[PDB]
Parts: sequence; C-alpha cells; structure tokens
Amino acid sequence: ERDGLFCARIFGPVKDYECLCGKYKRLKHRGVICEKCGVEVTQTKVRRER
Amino acid sequence: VPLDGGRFATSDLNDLYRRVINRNNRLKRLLDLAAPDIIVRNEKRMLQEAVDALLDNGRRGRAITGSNKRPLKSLADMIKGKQGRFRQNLLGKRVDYSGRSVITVGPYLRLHQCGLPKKMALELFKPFIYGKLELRGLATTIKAAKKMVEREEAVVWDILDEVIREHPVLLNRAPTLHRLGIQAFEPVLIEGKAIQLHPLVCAAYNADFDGDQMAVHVPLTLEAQLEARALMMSTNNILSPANGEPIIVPS
Amino acid sequence: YQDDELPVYQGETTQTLQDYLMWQVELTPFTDTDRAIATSIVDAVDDTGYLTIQIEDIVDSIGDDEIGLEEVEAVLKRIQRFDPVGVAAKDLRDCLLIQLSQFAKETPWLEEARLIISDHLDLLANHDFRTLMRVTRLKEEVLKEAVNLIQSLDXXXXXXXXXXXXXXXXXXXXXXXXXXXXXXXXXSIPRLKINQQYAAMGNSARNDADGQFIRSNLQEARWLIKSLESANDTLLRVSRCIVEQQQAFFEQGEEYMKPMVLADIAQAVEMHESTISRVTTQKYLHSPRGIXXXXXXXXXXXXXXXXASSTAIRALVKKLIAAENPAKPLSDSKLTSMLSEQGIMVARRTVAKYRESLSIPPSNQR
Amino acid sequence: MVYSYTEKKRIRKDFGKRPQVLDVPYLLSIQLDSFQKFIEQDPEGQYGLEAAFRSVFPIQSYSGNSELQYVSYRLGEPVFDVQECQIRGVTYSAPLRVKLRLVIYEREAPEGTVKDIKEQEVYMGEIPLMTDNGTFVINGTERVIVSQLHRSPGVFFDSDKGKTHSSGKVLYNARIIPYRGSWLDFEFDPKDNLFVRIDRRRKLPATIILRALNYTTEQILDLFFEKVIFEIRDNKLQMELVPERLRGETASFDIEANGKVYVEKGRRITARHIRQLEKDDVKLIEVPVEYIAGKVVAKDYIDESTGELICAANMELSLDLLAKLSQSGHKRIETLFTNDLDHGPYISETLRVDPTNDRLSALVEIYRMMRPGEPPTREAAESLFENLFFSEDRYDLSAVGRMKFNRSLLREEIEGSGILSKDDIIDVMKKLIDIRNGKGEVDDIDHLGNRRIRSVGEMAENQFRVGLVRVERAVKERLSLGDLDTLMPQDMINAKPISAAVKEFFGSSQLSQFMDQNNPLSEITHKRRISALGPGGLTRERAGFEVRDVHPTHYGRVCPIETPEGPNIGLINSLSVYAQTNEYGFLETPYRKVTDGVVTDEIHYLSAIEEGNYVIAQANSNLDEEGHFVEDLVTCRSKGESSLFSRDQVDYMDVSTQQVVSVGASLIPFLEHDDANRALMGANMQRQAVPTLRADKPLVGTGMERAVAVDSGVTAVAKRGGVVQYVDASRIVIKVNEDEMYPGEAGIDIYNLTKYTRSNQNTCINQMPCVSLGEPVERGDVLADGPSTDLGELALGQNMRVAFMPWNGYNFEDSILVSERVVQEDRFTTIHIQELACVSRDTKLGPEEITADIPNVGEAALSKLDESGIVYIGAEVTGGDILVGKVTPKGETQLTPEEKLLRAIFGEKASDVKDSSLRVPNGVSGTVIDVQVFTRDGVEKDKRALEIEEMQLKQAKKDLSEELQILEAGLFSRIRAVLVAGGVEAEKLDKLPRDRWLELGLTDEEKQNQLEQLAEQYDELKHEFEKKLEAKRRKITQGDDLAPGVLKIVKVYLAVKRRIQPGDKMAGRHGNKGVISKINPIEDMPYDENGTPVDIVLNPLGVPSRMNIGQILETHLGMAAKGIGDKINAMLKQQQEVAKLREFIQRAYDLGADVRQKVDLSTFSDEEVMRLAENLRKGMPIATPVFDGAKEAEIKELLKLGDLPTSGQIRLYDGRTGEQFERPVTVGYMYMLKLNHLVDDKMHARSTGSYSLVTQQPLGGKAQFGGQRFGEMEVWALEAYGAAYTLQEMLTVKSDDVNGRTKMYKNIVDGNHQMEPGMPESFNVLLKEIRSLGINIELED
RNA sequence: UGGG
Repeated sequence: ERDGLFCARIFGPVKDYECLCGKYKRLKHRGVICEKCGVEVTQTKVRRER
Repeated sequence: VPLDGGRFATSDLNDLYRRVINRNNRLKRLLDLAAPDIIVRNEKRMLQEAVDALLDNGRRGRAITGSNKRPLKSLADMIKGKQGRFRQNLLGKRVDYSGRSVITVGPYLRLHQCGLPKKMALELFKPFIYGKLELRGLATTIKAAKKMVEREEAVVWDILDEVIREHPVLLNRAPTLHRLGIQAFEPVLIEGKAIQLHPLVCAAYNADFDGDQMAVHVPLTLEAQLEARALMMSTNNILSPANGEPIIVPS
Repeated sequence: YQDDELPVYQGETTQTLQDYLMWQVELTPFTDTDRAIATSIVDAVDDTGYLTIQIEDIVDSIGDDEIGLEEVEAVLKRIQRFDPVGVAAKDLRDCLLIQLSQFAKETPWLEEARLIISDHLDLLANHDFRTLMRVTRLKEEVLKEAVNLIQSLDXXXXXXXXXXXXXXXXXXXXXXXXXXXXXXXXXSIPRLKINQQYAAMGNSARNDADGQFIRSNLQEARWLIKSLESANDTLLRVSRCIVEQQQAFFEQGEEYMKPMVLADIAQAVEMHESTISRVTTQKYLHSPRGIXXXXXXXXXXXXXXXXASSTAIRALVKKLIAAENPAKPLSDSKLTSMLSEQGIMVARRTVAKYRESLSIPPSNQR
Repeated sequence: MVYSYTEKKRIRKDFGKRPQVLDVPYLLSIQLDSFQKFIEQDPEGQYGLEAAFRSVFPIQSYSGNSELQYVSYRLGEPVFDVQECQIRGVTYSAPLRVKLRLVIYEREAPEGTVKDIKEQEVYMGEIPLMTDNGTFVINGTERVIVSQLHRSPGVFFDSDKGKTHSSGKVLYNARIIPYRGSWLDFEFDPKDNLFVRIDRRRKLPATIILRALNYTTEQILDLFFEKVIFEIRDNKLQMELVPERLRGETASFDIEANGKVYVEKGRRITARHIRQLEKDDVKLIEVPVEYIAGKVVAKDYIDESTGELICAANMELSLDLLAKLSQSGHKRIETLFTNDLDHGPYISETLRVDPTNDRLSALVEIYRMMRPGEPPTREAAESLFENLFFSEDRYDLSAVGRMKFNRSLLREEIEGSGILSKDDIIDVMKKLIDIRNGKGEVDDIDHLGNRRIRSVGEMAENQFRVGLVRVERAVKERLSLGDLDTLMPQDMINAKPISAAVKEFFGSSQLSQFMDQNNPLSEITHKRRISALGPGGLTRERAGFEVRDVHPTHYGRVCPIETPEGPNIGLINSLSVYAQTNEYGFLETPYRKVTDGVVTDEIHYLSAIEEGNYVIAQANSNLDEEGHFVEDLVTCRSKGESSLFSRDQVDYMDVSTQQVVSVGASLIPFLEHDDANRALMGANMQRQAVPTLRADKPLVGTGMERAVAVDSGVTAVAKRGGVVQYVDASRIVIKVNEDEMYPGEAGIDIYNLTKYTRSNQNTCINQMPCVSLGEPVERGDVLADGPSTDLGELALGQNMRVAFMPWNGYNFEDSILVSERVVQEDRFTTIHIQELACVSRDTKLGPEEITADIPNVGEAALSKLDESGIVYIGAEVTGGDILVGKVTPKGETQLTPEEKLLRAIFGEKASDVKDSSLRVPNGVSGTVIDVQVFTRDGVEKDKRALEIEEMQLKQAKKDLSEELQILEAGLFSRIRAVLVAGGVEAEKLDKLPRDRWLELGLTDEEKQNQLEQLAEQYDELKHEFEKKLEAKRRKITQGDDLAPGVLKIVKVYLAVKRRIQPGDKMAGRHGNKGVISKINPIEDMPYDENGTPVDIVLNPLGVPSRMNIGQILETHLGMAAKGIGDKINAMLKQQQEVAKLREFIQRAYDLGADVRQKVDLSTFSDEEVMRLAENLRKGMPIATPVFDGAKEAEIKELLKLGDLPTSGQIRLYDGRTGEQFERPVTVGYMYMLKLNHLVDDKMHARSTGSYSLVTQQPLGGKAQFGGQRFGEMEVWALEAYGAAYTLQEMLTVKSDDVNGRTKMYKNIVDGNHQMEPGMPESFNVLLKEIRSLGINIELED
C-alpha cells in the first residue's frame, strides 16, 4: 500500500524494471518519474540500499 | 517469505514498526484535538514504551506475541546471530566444497596421500571438468558438457584423472583444537563410499574409527595451492609446536 | 525432537530462478559491447519466450552511435542457439527453424519438407493440407512422417519456469445443503481468535515482574486484546452474516442465477454498499460445485421484463452454441433469434461478442 | 511340562544353579493398567471420568436457581478396527456418552422445582483407545506416551546445605506444596527470625500471615510456647522448679531449698547434683532479684485499678517497674522459660518486625504486599485470603497430599478433608521449629519414597478436567437469561474445548512421540521409560548434579544400567523387570518372607520406607533341603548399608538376582565380566539394530528372549488353540477344539498376517507361518514370527566366526575386516520402504484433473504410465522418472492471432497447462509396492480405485464364506441325521437337491417341528450371512473425509534393498562397534587344518583396555556351542539309528552339575526327536542367565565333549603365503549386529547449490544441499599456519561475494585461476542493522 | 530423540 512499509515509490520497484499502472516497462526508459507515483526503474537490489 | 499454507507470513520484528506508527498516529491525531493532559501523558508513555520496546526487547515490558508467545526479537538481539558476530559473520560463513563422509584407514596410500571416493569426485571438480572439456574441443556449448558430465562418459573419468593428479585437497575434523587438526593432503581416487586416511596421521587428529565423519575442502586459484603444499602438508611439518617431542610416531 | 515452537523462522526463501539467461550470458566470451547488447536483448524476453517486441525497437532503444544491426542480429542468432533450443526471435517461424537445425540433421523427409513448410505456406497448411499437397509435390502419406516430426517439434520455452506459486484458495467460506435446505453453516473456524483472547487473558496476569505494571503492562494489554478480539469477532460476524444473506437470497442448485443489485444485499442488512462489496472482493465461497462470493453477486437488468442478468444468459448462450450448427451455420444472428424466442429480448448485435468472449470459438469458427 | 508346543522343536540349555520363585509377568500390564484405570465404573470416586464429573458437576448459574445433574457415562463402539483406521490415516477414537439432566427450580418458592427435564445427552468429544499392543493410534501413528517422574505434594523439610552468607550458619526451611494452587514456603533468615514466602513473592514474617487466623498475641505466645509459672508477692519472690526443663544453668548466687542448701554459688552443673536435688521433693523456693531482669513476660497483665496497659509482648522490664506491677496487685505473672540450650527464643523478632496484630490490617498488607495493583478495598483482602488460601476448588491435597501430609506429622489418620485446617499449618510451624531445636532429621530430595510417578491416565484426566471446566465457565452464563429452554441438554454443551483439549494433548506434547519400530526390544523399552520432564518437570541444564547420582533406593526399581550419555544423563531411566506401581503411584519391589529358620515361599511387595526398616538377604546365598542357611553369617542390608548378620536376624529374601537389571540389559550374558560403562554402551547399541532377511538363533543367549518376543506383541499369539485347518502366507486359520467353545454360531479362528508395510524409520515388517499342516495348537502359542524373530525366540542379529589377530595392519583402532563370504551369503542385508505422495487440489482456476497422461513428454515416459497416469504394480522406477502425472490449468490466454496459429498446429491444451507432476527425486532407486490412493465421496472415482474395491470385496467374501460353509455343514449334518433316522434313501437321499424336498412329509412330528425348524435355520443363516455380507460390502466402499480445499490424494510405496559394504557401522552387545576397512576374498582369509576360513576377524588390542571378558567367553562358549551341533549333523549325514542319536542327545543335555534342568529323552516316542535334531543341526542354543553364569570348568568340560582343544586355541595357516603363524590363535563365534547408520545418506560433497536470499549464503541441510559449516576455530587454525589467501578465498569469494561467484567461476572455466576479491554482503547487513540504531558508522576515503 |  502507498505510504506504508515496503511500499512502492520510495524503497524501489518491486519487480524488475516494471513500473506501476503499466507505464515505462523496461530498457530505454531509465531516468523518469511515473505518472501516478514516483516509482522509478531499478535492478530491484536497491531494496537493501534504501 | 509468504507460504502457500499460511498465506503472508510476518516477522516478529515487523509488528514493532506498525505498533510504533500506530500509537504515533494515535498520539498525533489525538494531539491537535485539544484534549486533557492525562490522555496525552498516557499517549507519551505508551509511545515511550513502544519505541523503547522496539530498540531494546530485553527488560522493560518484554512484549509477548499472542500466538507464539516468546520475547520475540529486537534490534539489539538481531545484530548478528546470538548477539555476537559469530553466526552470520566472523567465520560463520558456510563457504562451499565441504566434507560430509566417513573416514576409513588402509595400510597403503603414502602419508601425503588419501583415498578419495570416485563418487565424491566428478562433483567438486565440475568447473575444472568443464574447463578441460571446453579446452580439448570435445564439446562446444556449456550445456553439452553438462550433459556429458550427467551421463558420466568414460573420457570424463580420464580427464578427471588428469585433474586430480597433483591437485591438493585439505582435510579437517569437526572440533578442531590445535592447528594440526586441519592439514592438506594429495588425493588418490579409490573405489568406495568412504575416505581412506593414513593411520599414523590419525593420532594427530586424536580420533578413532567408529565411523566418524569428516570435513573436506578443495583449494581454488593458485596461491592457495602453494599455501597448502608449502605449509599444511603433514610431510612438511612433523614436530608439534607445543612439546617439541615428535608426533605421528607409530603405535 | 520437535524443538518446542519449531523453527518458524524467516528462512530466506531460495527459489527465485525466473530467468537464467543472465547467468548464461555471463559465461559467454563476449568482448566489450556484446555483453551490454545481450543484456538489452534479455530484458525484452517475455515470460512465454515466443514473440518479444520488435527488432527495430531494440536498436532504436540502444542509443546506437554506429553499432549497426548486423552485430546485434548476430548476437540474436548467437544467443538463440545457446538458449534452451531457442528464445525469442519472434516471427513464429524462427522457433521451429532453430529447433530443427541442431535436433537431428538427418531422418527420412526432414529438411526437404521442413524448409518449404517452415519458410512459406505454414499458416495455409496449419488448418488442412488438401490442395497444398499438390503444391509441395509430395505424394499421399510421405508428409505423415514430416508433420508427425513437427508435432514433436514443440510455447517454445516455459520448460524451466519453476513457479511454485500455484495460488490455492483453501477453505475461506463454506456452505452446506441438508434436510431439504441447502444452507451454509459457515463450514475456516480456527477459533484461534476466540481461543487467543481466552488464552491471552491468562497471559496478562503472567508477567511475574513484581513491578505490577498496572499502568502500562495491564491496561494497554487489555486494550489490545479487546481491540483485536473485538475486531476479529466483528469481521467473522460480518462475514457470516453476508454469507448467510447471499446463501438464503440465491440458490445455486436451482438452474440459472438471480441478479442481485449491490443494494438489495446491502439493503437486507441495511449497510452501505462499499462496506459489503469490499468484503466480497478477496473472500471466496466453497460449496459442492465448481471451486467465489463475487460471481454470485452479478447484477444486471437482463434487458427484459420476463425474467436473469448475464450469467444465466452467458451460460445458456454457450450451452446453446455448444450443440448447434449441424451443417456450417457459423451463425450468431440465428442464436440471437433462438434466444429471442424465449423472451430474453437479446439484441443479437452485441450477443456474438458476449458469446464469443471467454474461449468461445465464435465467430472465427466459420 | 517344558512343552509350550514351540519348545519341543528346539530346547535351550540353562545353567540354572538357583531356582526362580515367580514367573516374569506380562511386563506391559502396568501400562494397560493405567488405561484400565481410566475407563471403568467406580462408585468410590477413583481417578477417571467419574472423578472429573463429580468434581465439576453439579453446575449452577449465579442466582438463577438452575442445576445440572450428570449420571455416570457410557462409551460407544469405534467405527473402524485398528488395521483399517491405521490404513486410512484417520485417528482411532471412540464416542463419548455422558448423561446429564436439566432441573429448573420453582419461581419465588423455597426448595422447590416446578418441573424437571431428563433427556438424552448431546454427542460431545472423542476419547481414543489404547490398543492391546499398548499404542495410541492417532493419524495413523503409534504415539507411545512415556510416564512422568516428579516430586509428590506435601511438606518438605530442607537444610539447604547451610551455605548462604558464608558465615557457616545452618538454615532450615520447608515447603508445603499442594497438588494444585499456590505453593507455600517457610524460610529462616540469618537474623534468626521466621519468614514466609508465598508463591515466590517478597519475604514476609511469619507473624503477619498467622495474624489473619485470629490468634491474639497472648494466644500466640501461650499457644506456641510453654511459660514457666512465677509469682512475686509479699517480698517472697519465688518461682517454680523445672528440674527436667532446666539442665544447664549459671548460678550467680547461693540457692537454698526449703531452708537447706541446694546449689552453692559456682557449684558443678553435672548430673550428680541434678540427680541429688531431683531425688528430693522440693516446692517453690525463693530466688534473688537479678534473675527477673533476664526474664520476659509472656501474657499481657493489666492493673486492676486502671485500664491502661504496658505494650504487648517481647519487652523486658526494669527495676523501677517492679513498684508499678507490685503496687498493681498482680499475684502471679506467667513468663516464658527464657532458656537457650536445645530450645531458644524465636518468633519474638518476627513480632518486632511488623506492627499489625489484627486480621484487617495484616489482610491489607498481605493483599497490597502481594498484588502491586489497586490497593485493598477490604473486599479484595478477604476475597484473596479465602480464594488463594484453603478452598474447595483451588486448594486440593486429596490422597497424596493428605496421606503424606499426615504421615510427615506422624498423625494416625491416613485421610481427611481436601483442604488444610487452622491447626495443620500451626503443627507444620511447631515441628518446623522443632527441626531447628535439634530434634528430627532432614528429608532427602533424591529419596525415591517421596518421589512419585504419573501415567497417561492421570494426565488425560487432568486435561479432560481443564476442558470440562473451560466449558463449565461458558455454561453458567447462558442459564441466566435462558429462562425456559426446551431440550436443554442439547445445544447447551459445546464439544470444541473437549475434543480440542484431549485431541491437542494426545496430538501434540513432549511426552507423546513416535514409537521406534526397529526391533521389539526398542518398542518394549520405549513403552517403559522414566523421565523427569513434563508439565511440572525438570527441563534441562539446571538441577543436574546430585539428582543424577545413584541412590540406594534405586536398587530393585529402576535399572542403573540403561540411560543416554551426554545430554540426558541422570534423567532417563528404565523400570526393573519385576517392579510395579502402587495405587498411590509409588514403586514397590517383591521379596520373600522368612519365618524362623525356614524361608517361606510367599512374596511381599515392599516400598522404600517399608524396606528401609527391615533386613533383606543377599541375592546369591546357599540353601538346604528344608530351607536352612548353610553359613551362619549372611551378607544383608539394614539401613543404607550392608554387612554380615546372623541367620535369624534376616527378615526377607532377595528372591531372584535379576531384579536390579531391566529387560534390555538382561540379554547381556556374563554381565559381571564387562565394565559398567561399557555395558551401558552395549545395552544402548543393541536397541538400534536393523532387522534382516533371515533371523539366525543366537548360540550364546539368556532365555529372556522368549518373554520379550511373546510379550512384545509383534508375533501372532494363538488364542483358544485347536486343530489347524488351512495355512498360507497371508492367512492362517485354526479349527477350535470342542472342549473350549461358545454355544451357538460355531465359528473357527482366522488370522490375517501383516505383510510388508512401511515403518516410521522406513524399514519393513513381515510375518511367516511357523506351522505346516495337521498339527494341534495349545493356548498361548506363536503362529508367526515378526521381524527379527525365530520360532518365538527373539534374534535381532546374526552370529559369525570370530578370529582375534591383526591381519596385515588392515585392522586399526576399533575397525573390523569382513570376508566376501558374508556378502555372497546375502547375510546382513536390509530392506527399506519409502512413501511418496502427490496431491491434487482445487485452485482459483477450477479443479485439477488427474488423467490423460502428461503433455510435452515423449512416449518413453508415457509407456510406463497408465490408469490415469499412475505406474503399474511391480515396475522399477529409476532416476527422475515421473511416477504420477498432473495437469494444472491456466486460463490467462486472451487474444491476438499468435494464439490461434499456436492452436492450429497443436490444438488441444496448446500449452495452457503447466507440466508440474510428482517428479521423483534423484538418488532413489527401487520398485513399487502398494498404491495407497484415496478418493473423495461423489467425485466419481473411476480410475483404478474399483480394482482395490474388487480385491477387498473378494477377500471379505472369501474369508467370510468359510464360517457360513461350516454353518450349513453342521446344519446339513444334523438334517442328514434326522433324515437317516427314518425313511433313509442312503446316497439317493443326498443325490436330490434342496434336501430332497424335505423328504416329503415323513413323520407328522418331524413335519410340524423338524422340517420347519431345519428350513428356518437354513433361511436364517442364509439371509443372516447375506445381510452381514451386504453391510460389510457397504462398509468397504465409503467416502473418505478430507479437507474442503483438497480434491484427491495419491500415495505410492517404494522398496529399496541395501547390502553390507565398507560403509559398515556395525556393533555388538558388549559395546564394540567397528567399521569395515576392506573386504577380503575367501582365499586371503586364514584357515584351520580342515580348510574352513574364518568369517570375521577382530583386533585383540581393545580387549584389555575396554575390560570386556564376556566377548572371549562368548567366543569359546560359541565354539563349544556349535561343535556339538556339528556332531549331531555329522551323525545325521550317515543316517544313524535313533538309539545312538538318542544316547548322544540325552548325554548332551544332561551334562554339568546341578543346572536344575530335568528335561530328558525317553519321553517323546518315535518322531519329534529327529525334528529337534534337524532343528539343532546348525547349532545348540545354550542359554546363560544374567547373574547366574557358567564357569571355566563347565566351559572346558562342555568343550571337551565336542573333542575341541581345551585351551580354546587352534592352529591357523595364512591364506596367501601359507606359512604357519607363531603361537596359537583364539577362534570363536560371536553374535554380530548391524546399525541404522549407513554411509548412503552420510555422503554429500556439495559443489554449487541454491543460495539464500538473505546474506547471500548457501544452506546447511542435506537434500537441499547443505555446504556443511566452516567455524571460528578453523579460522584460528588457518591463522596458526599463516596462510592469508587460502582463508581469504573462503571468507569472501566462496561465500559472501555476489560478483566473486560469477567472475571466479568464469575465470576457472577459462583456466585463469585469478582471485579478484570482493566485499562481503554480511558486513553490509551489519552496517544497515547498526544504521537503524542512532549510532553512525561510515567508511573513510 | 539420536552420532562423534
């Protein structure tokens, strides 16, 4: 859930390079902010870093 | 780590965050409400016990779970392992390529050699096997060599004989006290499910044969082979660095 | 040897293993940019591994700066062979073309037919051969070993998968019929919530501190107990009340279904629609039929005064088009007229889409 | 005599030398006895269901005037038997019927009821049943519960050892512990004041706890002390004399008695003057004034003129007070003795500690002093006083508390109320002070007389009571607002706390675990065990020092031998063979009464307290014909010691010598010749033995094996024996004799033997017929033999020919060498059975069908699968082959032409279904045994499930039709008799079907009686057997209960054969466990002059160190054992006459002196001599009792009967060089054992396995591929060598480096052998875990 | 529960 523990947006994306609400799936989109949330693409290993 | 039987499983330390944030949202929602001082003091005490219980579990309130009871665990006990560094760090790592077999004793296999089970082989040496299969041109893709190893062709046994020849393998026992409890020996392939150890060296391990198991490690790279051959070879060092009286002396 | 509470520990789940192609490329002896290009290729691989995006979209998304497509193409064809007999390349032709290259490289009538069948006319020969037998010049059953060899050719990937997540329902809510009444008895019921409160009550007086802790240990604990036991009792009572209301209101055994406005079921208990409709989302129902407390609450006016919504119609429509077309009617309007003969007032225009929907062969069955 | 119908086949030789008075009992009885105590109708209120019923009932709501009266109880018949309920995986239980009625009192009328309602009870709970073998079957498990050991409730006087403050002061405390409720403790502080500890709370004086009992200070001092009479009036100032109470004294002035001198100043205090003045009678005499200043007033005396008083008690006086108390007019003032020699001042300091002499006050300070919470409202003090202190429900001493409580106080009555009275704790205080006064002894904690055991019956009664009270709490609330409730004893009782309480206790607990299926002896010693753990319990670590030591009261009750070594030492024990349990829960041991100079044959069971006072004779002692003792001085034991006594000073006799050894260590011959600890290991290693194909009789033995095997319940015990009819592997039937029969229904005995079946340890069990045909059976027979059993005798291992030497240094330390002959003969081979399960469940996408083979799999794996994707019976599954296929649908496919084209070429499923199947794991190879698949009711079974129904129906019909066939057999016999009685057509009468139409009308009386009766019997037995067959057929096929989410369950069994190999890990029963270094061929084994090679060779080096003389004696006695059998075999090779063989057998069994074995030949006529000879061809089963053994003279003589060399040594030759070895060699036959530990599962050698998601480390477990462990001391050692890189690669790259894995492996595949170290992830974990805290740590650049 |  948004604004919660291990939430999307902050702490990093949950699965691969995919983003919430089906936008900017993979690859060529790197630096960006998603439409609905501040979700950005990451290798998903940042979960330990944040 | 959700389980199919128990749906989503929650760790014991996770509930502390939702508890402190819960009482914090109660104190914040009730704060601006302009209420009497007794209730907000009670809220400060509950939040104090919540944060204090989150940081240090021991002493104080020692909060108990309903289902599993127990003191659970806090950040103080979750540092590493036992609240030392021992379990998950500081020689708490499991490495790789380890032991797990019984030891036997033959009256052969010169003191620098030990019998290595051929079934125990073909596994620890898989990287070398793939290396020489790709080197000698008998295969192309890595999956093909993997199928060749899974099918255990006769050529793989000869190449494996080329691998194990001078490649050292170090032995160690479970309750190692002095340093001679771990040494490095030259393997020689033997037919059987156990390992044949030199009898005279057994006195250095202070063990007997009831069927005791053992620990085995395979040095990688290069310099490790020089540190095993130049130091941990039992042929290299005899006199124990305690008495000065020799050891491995027959009995 | 049970070790008291048992391990019950975080455990660090080791499964993962969604795609090993990264570990495969990590061992490939590339030079410099071939590794980055390979990582760009493996990211676009779909879970099925059949048709992945577009070849031009990759190169356009690389930020080329020279590095023409002749390289990345050889990287494609290069990885496809090291792949488990193949990956991606799309086109639906390249899968069967690569699967047959390294498989055998001989048998009676393998490559001779396989090159033409794979190249062209495949989709034309998928339905039936017929006149195509005169195009391929083959005589009678000579192609039986060929197509028979293609059948075993087969999704190209999905061999590893290793997806343990099967997603099971398990218990949830249950109903029973007996003594002339098919009424659910709420057949779950761990009683842990009930038991825990009873058990936790014992726990409050068990501190054994001598500090008393009446102010914090005793009142707060009691409050938490009231708070969790009361919440669990209210949730179980609401789920049982909604399960009984949906149970009695509609009967599964009777043929067809009765549409329920969210409001009628919400008006029975006089509760707001959002509260009940939200409770009916993730909560299922288990009876001795099928395997959800959501499909049994479908609401529709059925567009007729004589009778039920769409579930009855949808099941019925598939039961109609199920056995029909003795010849080759391939007709939706005739099914709309036969359905209109029963007084359902079917439009017959949008009827086909509903009928077509959910695996129905229509209207492509023509 | 000496028949048993088994023993006539093979006779054992016993050395005897001492008689046995009493036979070995059933030996499991006490276990069953507990169960027999739980279910029974007892009007007296003995422990069971009736005790809990009368305890909780009657129940009534508060101020509702509604009562419930329970009457007895009843139990129903189980729905299944043991076999079928064990196969279906359902728990084995029985319904519970307990009747209770509802009574509604009259409204607003005294002692009246408007109506009463007595109706049938509602079904509640399920109570399991203990099987005849002694196991509780739940969820298809054995579930054997171990008895508990603890301390009995009562008063314990403890000296605490007197070390507390290091000043060397003794402190005597005591603990009164009830059966339930709060525990009460009394303690002394070094301050010499009495203190009370209640439920481990803060220490309070003994005066504040007694003040709530309404004893005034004058009543406290007058009650708890003896005051001496003293009166000072008219200046006389005289006191009473206390010659007996006053011994030592200090005289500061001359004391004259009645004008005559009595004790001069400074006179001797010795008993001379005390007796001189004690002989004369002296009245009260005057004393000086200085003696009053030391005295303390006892009671409270007030002046008669005014009302004020001076203090209370424990306050001295002064010379100025004598004017006030003397002017007040008090003639006599009673003062306490004020003399310290044996006694002393006490309780006075405790009176000085607290101000509160009143019940209300002291109630307030005890209330608020106990509970930290809300202060007393004056209601809470009384409610906690009456509730926490003596009360009906909370405080119950019952039989053990009241009996031991009255016994510790030397009270005559052995019974009383369940609560303590006011004078009880006062008596405990008086004797408690008496212990400090120097009189009395301190009871030991380790003393077994105060240490009591509990069983499954009392614990299950306790849990059932807790559940019944838990329901009783909920029942009281619903009766208040219920008013008139129709059919009240129906919905007013919920069975969830009952079935959940007893099902939770039997299901999960630390005293209820799986039974060990390997060997019968592990079952018997598993059912009989003593543990200090349990609910009261002693957990571990703590309380483990003196308690672990042996105490003289453990002599004839628990076996000192058997116990585990490292963790559990001093805790787990085993009962004696003849030990039993009293009704009160105390252990006793039998003895033999001795009257005058003869020893009476009657036995008397004595407890520890009973045997402590009397004298018991030594085990081994001589005897005469009349029972008189040969030697005057006889070794005996009086109290905790041993010494010689006169022949007339011994009260009892030790009877048998084996009372000190349990059943497991009773199979060790020559126990005196082995060390105590090594025998402790030998009794432990023999319990892990794995059964084999063929059990061979031990040549050296005891004779306890018979009772162990027949009492273990593993074999088939024949009841009401008779002439055997039909025999077969899976079935044996016996026709009962006409002597013992039940009238009506006839019937014969049927026996279904248990075939190969999976174990808990994966082993197998089997039974084979011991009889052939046409021979009768006597009650108490053995029809079949279970695993490791031969003709009713228990053989758990196999004998071998032992040679003692080194052979070319191949035997080193404890190791062992084996010949190939053992491998070729198939000896030491075992079979394991593994259960494989596959589940089919209904998911969110709909049901998961099992059918239509497997998709995306060639016909290679499809040829082995059929019958909806299951393997055939008898197929061999090797590798990763799929045993059962399964399909799980996935419906997420939607649209686009690629789906249609994908379905064009292939169709059907078109890869919309996953391939997940059973997927047999690797490392397992074997064939299939049984298909256990269970199905669901109304799921339309089909598949192969009909075949097993046809098999079970065909079997039930086949074995069911036999008894009926006997029914119309005898019926047609009687009808034949009545038709032959008159108008007999002979064979023609039997030629006509349908009883020849009942022979027309015949005689009128038979037409109206005999014919209609015969037809009535034919139709009655016909329709009756058809009805029973139809009900049985309806019983065979039934829908199996299962979870609402699961659809169908598949289960298939596998079998694996395991043969001896260098993995080895064998053992003996003497404590010797070796391993196999090498397997030599027959040619390389040493051979004797006859060319017979030795089977097994051992190293003599371990004999002197381990101090085992029973090994060698077993080898020589094995030589003398098998040599005779070789003589009989050699005589039978020549087909010698019955006379000579009879003389040699009779001359063989009658040898030796005494041995009290009167069995002899010239009794059995003709055959059965050749049968026993053919049985003993292999060897002779010589049986040696534990404490009565053989001697060197008997071994040398019995050995010389076999023409063997007396020294027990024979020359041997080498198998390779052929040269003769210098000096002789000892050869023998020793009983050899195999152990469950094998190298098959102990070898792993992990290369690259799966990795954990946390810390990026591998796992530790086998199968799931553990990487073993690399510890701290190993890093210490590698630092002792000084190798940085060898450890460096193991600390980072091989474990915690993510990039070191892939990059290192890539460098190894290419052959670069480069390190390239990397940063560990676990250190980063520690970093973040510290960052969560307010502490900051950061790296530097 | 069990092995060193």
